[PDB]
Amino acid sequence: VISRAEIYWADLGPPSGSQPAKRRPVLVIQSDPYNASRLATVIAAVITSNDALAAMPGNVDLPATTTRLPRDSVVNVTAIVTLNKTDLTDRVGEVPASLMHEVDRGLRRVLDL
Amino acid sequence: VISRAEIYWADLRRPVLVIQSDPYNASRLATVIAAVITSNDALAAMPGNVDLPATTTRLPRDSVVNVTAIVTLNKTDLTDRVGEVPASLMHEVDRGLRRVLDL
DNA sequence: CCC
Repeated sequence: VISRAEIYWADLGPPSGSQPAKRRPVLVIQSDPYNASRLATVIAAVITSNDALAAMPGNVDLPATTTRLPRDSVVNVTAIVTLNKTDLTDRVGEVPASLMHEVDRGLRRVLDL
Repeated sequence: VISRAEIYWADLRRPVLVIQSDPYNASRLATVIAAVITSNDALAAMPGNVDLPATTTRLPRDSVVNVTAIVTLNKTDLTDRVGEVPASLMHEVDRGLRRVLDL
């Protein structure tokens, strides 16, 4: 069972330029009706320890004490990936509603929505 | 110069629809977010997906914007421009994205 | 330049 705003570890694939890659935490941003459906995949935003040299308006600071990640991290709202559900076995934690609202504002900015 | 609603051929070979907004497209950001286009007619039946009749885009076949297939690509890998998705259909794409992402 |  995968839910929006949950954080998982995921393989993002081999490196290719600045494409998301390697094993990283990811934040599920796909909505729960799709998460509960027969759809094989989930959309997520990539989390990094910081966004040094990739600092975008809309990026969101995630305190370690709020997410259960080992360190303070950042949601990179311009780094979006689609992953297989069956590959999301490694559950880390979650982002609370108040902070997820900031993530949503960032995504709306990035996608002109 | 990459703009929202443009269709490009991309190595994932598939057509992709730029959904990243133009301030980010014009910035030094190295990447662009896109929705994957497919010519599998069955996917027209998935809620949120947007049907693109061949005559509405310059693609060779009837296609579908798959709003659940989102990729982030290097800008420099978007060289092969097809055209644009017209405003009317882009509004449907936006609605689909809002549904899929709870936005 | 899907099946």
